[PDB]
Amino acid sequence: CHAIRDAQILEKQLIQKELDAEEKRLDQMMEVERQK
Amino acid sequence: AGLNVGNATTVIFSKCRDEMFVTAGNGTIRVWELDLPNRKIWPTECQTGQMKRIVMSISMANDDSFFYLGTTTGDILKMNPRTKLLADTGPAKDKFSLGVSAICCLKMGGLLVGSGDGLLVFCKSPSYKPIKKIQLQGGITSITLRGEGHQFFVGT
Amino acid sequence: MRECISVHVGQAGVQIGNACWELYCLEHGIQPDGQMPSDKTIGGGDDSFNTFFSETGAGKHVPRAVFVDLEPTVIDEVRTGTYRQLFHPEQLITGKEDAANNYARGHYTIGKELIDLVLDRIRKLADQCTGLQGFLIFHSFGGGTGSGFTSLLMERLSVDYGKKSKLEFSIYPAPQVSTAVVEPYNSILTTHTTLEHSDCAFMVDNEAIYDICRRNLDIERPTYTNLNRLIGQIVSSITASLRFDGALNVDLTEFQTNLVPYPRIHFPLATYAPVISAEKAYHEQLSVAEITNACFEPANQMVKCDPRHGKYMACCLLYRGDVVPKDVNAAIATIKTKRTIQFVDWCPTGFKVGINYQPPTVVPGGDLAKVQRAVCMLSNTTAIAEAWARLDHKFDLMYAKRAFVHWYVGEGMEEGEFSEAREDMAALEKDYEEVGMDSV
Amino acid sequence: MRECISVHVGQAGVQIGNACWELYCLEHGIQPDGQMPSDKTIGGGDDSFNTFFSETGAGKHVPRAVFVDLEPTVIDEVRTGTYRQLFHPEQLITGKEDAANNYARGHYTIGKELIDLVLDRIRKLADQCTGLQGFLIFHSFGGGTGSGFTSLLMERLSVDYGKKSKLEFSIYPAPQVSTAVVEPYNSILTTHTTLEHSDCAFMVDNEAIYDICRRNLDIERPTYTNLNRLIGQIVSSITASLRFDGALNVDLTEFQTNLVPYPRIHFPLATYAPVISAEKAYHEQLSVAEITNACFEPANQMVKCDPRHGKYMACCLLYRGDVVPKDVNAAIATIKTKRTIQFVDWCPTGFKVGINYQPPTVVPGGDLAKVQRAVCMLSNTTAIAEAWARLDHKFDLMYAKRAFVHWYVGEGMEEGEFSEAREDMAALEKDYEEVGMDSV
Amino acid sequence: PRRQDPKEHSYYYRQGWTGIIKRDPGYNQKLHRDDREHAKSLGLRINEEECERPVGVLSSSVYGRRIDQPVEPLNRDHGRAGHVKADFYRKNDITSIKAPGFGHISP
Ligand SMILES: Nc1nc2c(ncn2[C@@H]2O[C@H](COP(=O)(O)OP(=O)(O)OP(=O)(O)O)[C@@H](O)[C@H]2O)c(=O)[nH]1
Ligand SMILES: Nc1nc2c(ncn2[C@@H]2O[C@H](COP(=O)(O)OP(=O)(O)OP(=O)(O)O)[C@@H](O)[C@H]2O)c(=O)[nH]1
Ligand SMILES: [Mg+2]
Ligand SMILES: [Mg+2]
Repeated sequence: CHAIRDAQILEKQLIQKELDAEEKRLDQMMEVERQK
Repeated sequence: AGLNVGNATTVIFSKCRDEMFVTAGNGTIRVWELDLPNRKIWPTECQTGQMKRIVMSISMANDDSFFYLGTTTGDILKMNPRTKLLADTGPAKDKFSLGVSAICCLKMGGLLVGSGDGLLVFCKSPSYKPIKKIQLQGGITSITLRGEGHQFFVGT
Repeated sequence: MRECISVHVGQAGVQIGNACWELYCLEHGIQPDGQMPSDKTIGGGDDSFNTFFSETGAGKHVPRAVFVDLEPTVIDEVRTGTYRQLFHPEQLITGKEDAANNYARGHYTIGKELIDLVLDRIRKLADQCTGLQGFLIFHSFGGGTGSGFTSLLMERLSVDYGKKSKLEFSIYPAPQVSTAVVEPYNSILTTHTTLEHSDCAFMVDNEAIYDICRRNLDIERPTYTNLNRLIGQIVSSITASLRFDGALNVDLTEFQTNLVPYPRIHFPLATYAPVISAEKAYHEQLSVAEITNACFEPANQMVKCDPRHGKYMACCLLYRGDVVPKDVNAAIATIKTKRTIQFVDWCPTGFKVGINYQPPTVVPGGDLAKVQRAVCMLSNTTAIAEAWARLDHKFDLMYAKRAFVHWYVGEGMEEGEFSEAREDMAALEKDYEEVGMDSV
Repeated sequence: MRECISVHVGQAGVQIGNACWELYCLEHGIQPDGQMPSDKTIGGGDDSFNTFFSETGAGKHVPRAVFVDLEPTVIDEVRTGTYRQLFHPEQLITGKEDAANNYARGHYTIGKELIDLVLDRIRKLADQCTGLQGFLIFHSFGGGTGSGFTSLLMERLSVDYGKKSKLEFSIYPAPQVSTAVVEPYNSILTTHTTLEHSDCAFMVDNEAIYDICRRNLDIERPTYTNLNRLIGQIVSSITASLRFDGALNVDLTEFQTNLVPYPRIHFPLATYAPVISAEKAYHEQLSVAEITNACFEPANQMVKCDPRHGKYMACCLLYRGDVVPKDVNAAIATIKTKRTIQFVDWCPTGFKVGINYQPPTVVPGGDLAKVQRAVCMLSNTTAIAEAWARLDHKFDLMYAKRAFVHWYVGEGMEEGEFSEAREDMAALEKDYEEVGMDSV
Repeated sequence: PRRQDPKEHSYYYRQGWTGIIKRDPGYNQKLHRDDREHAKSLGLRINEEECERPVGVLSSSVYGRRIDQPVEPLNRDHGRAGHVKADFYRKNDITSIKAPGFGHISP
């Protein structure tokens, strides 16, 4: 039980990590559109 | 085996590790092919005309040409695994006894064919006619080869 | 030693011929050179090729066919196609001056000038035969060299060859789509040529297969080449017991003593069950229960007829491929329970089966997928009389004010023949509602 | 093991079915290509798929389902999605025009254009089924075809298939939040067919699910995907005993007679107990009592209707995982002795316990932490009558001014049916307040 | 005409089509008409183009992204394997009135 529940956090981390990596670029995107 | 046909009791491999071949006591001559990535096998029933037979022994050539059958009728069936068809039937007349229970294809175009009586026969491909006959006691169940084939040991 | 001769007459018949002979060569292992290589030979001989082909010593198998059409363009395509070294040079009888759509052109002018030539090559082909069991005919029911030209053959084959099963595979004019404006007219004028000088007549429409390859094969916007192959698969299922091996081989006279109830009621239907496409074939089980059920659905009939508007009189189920004979009787028992297939008072059994042991063969570049299990359902129903009646109505309108008659009575005949051909149709209909009445 | 097909109708129903069939194929082992990586020979053949899957021979397992939506956007995304090889193209029936959030063009005008094709395709699945138990129909009460086309299915499946346990998984609209404006109309005009030929109408509103995801599952800003994953685990205990073994195996016909006391009263709730996220899953022990207690609690329910202001009449409690029977019947005993949870006098018995041996499989990327002992409760209480009453107030307000009617009547629907659905709801509300008085 | 600064200048993770820098008469067999070349999304590779992105643009591809990262090895023990239909019913041999024959080694 402790095994893949430990894995489950690491997947939830990876979902939120890349969702943040998604939203950081969209911040960088809407910046560059405004920069022009 | 198919649902229309019966049950299979023999297996053999080939000179490439993807072919696997089964015969039956009910005629399920099927040349399979192995498909590791999808983890499945793919059969192909071999057409032999209207010759439904009962066969109990398999041997193949050393250069993966043709596979050889020994039937209960006393008939050597040679068929192609590359066109899935028959090539040559056995002795026309003077057929064997209680069915051929052991076949061992040599490195040549020949074959040591046994019987249910002990009539070990070395015959060639086109006629399947005896060349040198010696009667063994007991029905021949195993024909091995000592490698090169000069000293073949027959079990009954 | 069970031969059949195919007589492809007219434009469509040769066009069906180029699709059917493509299929026949595959099944029996014949290359377009007419040769069978050693690799695709069952050890020794096979004997399953002589029904449609014939050996000529050197190793050349020639078709047992007669291609005749009164213009060169279609036949010259066969002479200059891939099968130029398959068909014999004399069995491609041509002549010039096409019978531009007119039954009179067939049965008066350009028909008698060529009819002695075609019957000689039929005589030569049927003298090489040992076990000739029928005359397969492929005409068009709309044109001049179709309904018109085959009207000479069947009225001369019947007096010459006498007792032989004359099976017809033809193209009937569709309910709403039609190429020529003379099509309904030239379909009832050939009914004095298919009711008496014939044995059977496999009706096929145009609109039906257009919907078949629209809802099963997903080949919307098709052409004739696709349609003629599916009709070609029908013949290959009917004439399959004569060549291959199986459990119940239904021979051609086996076929007709079980199909044709009354001497004049002989117009059956046709369905091929696995008309599935390629990507949808893997996405199906394709067992015997549903393919037998897929024959009786009113959307897979090869002629635009509702089968639920009539009564199935005689039926026959020619299974092709790996079919165990238990599950057919289970499939028959289901269709005996469903109310929508009402049979008749006078036939308690009403089912013939044929179990072949060869899977269908796919054209290399075709649409029908590798199915290892088929059945061809041929049904004599009372529901084909409305397909008769629909073209009767198209006739009476264009008859009444005499129109497109001067082209037709002009090249040699009498005005009277219209009424007797119409009366023959009316007598053809009168039997069909008569046979489909319950008796007390 | 027996079979059950699942007819998903509506944008909601197929998106619930997107999360359902993702869970379904994971439990058995079918990959998105449609093939199982282990064969039936390897495993001592496990026909657990048969309830929702059907083999074709090449190992191509098949969802026993029919996705239908009359507008082509939410069905083309599953013919282009990752599960595009798994489904069948004929199963994914779609139309051209929208129902446009209108009952009239779901049942009368637009719905008749595809009612033939779906009823043929239900027949294709039903024929190859041998033990077809129930129709698991997924839809939402607050839209178009989910309000429309499903009503035409409910009438047609009862005339065709009769007694075959027409269950119904449904999405009720919420008290306060709503994604439509015309939603009160098409939520009580379709409940005619719900209190007609439908034997167990499972209920979920969207609003309660958001609260579960926030409180228990600890995600703010939830989307519609997490709301559908909860529904998928609801089915997977309802169809767990049909697929996996257990101590007290409970069939789909068992559910009805253990939950419907009277023929009108057939509306259960649904509650999944151990629905917590992984970070607070190391934290709680989660044996058996806290989850038996969990479904019996207000802030774990899946419908915005509190059971405390109402009386229970039937409650089947389905368990999965490592559930030991003594732990149940002690948890049964301790919760039957609580005053706030009231049971009506004509149910002295209490609960229907169902024990299963398969722990719930977690969806990778899903929220729900794995629990080795789970509960899916299907209650039946008088407290659902306030859920019917809140839209009754909302319907009566925007019908007395005759608002948003010219979209309805001008689309093939009579005005009189509106008043008929008005009196029909009064009867059902009068029935629920009637069945819950204590006669003394 | 957007010349599309490379990669990280779109909401779709793509550079875009290079495009065309004669129309052959083709009677092909999959689509309704000739002027709707992408009617049933034949030629549209939207799933494969969504598998190169981290996060897909449609809010329906989230069903089935992490399916190839299994978190749980499936415990395939408590199943419903059919034994009465598979160990009672034989296929076809009629063995009971057949001889033991070739290879009938008994325990
Ligand atoms: N399925 C199918 N139908 C065809 C084909 N060719 C013609 N037809 C149909 O048959 C009908 C009759 O046309 P033809 O085949 O030309 O008949 P015909 O007797 O050869 O006509 P003529 O050559 O002018 O004398 C047409 O209206 C078509 O609908 C074909 O290749 N396949
Ligand atoms: N459970 C669940 N319900 C949903 C979901 N999406 C929408 N709904 C509900 O469904 C209702 C509308 O969806 P549908 O009934 O499917 O609408 P529709 O079938 O597309 O109607 P038309 O576009 O007119 O054909 C909304 O009021 C929501 O409450 C979902 O993803 N899950
Ligand atoms: Mg012509
Ligand atoms: Mg929609």
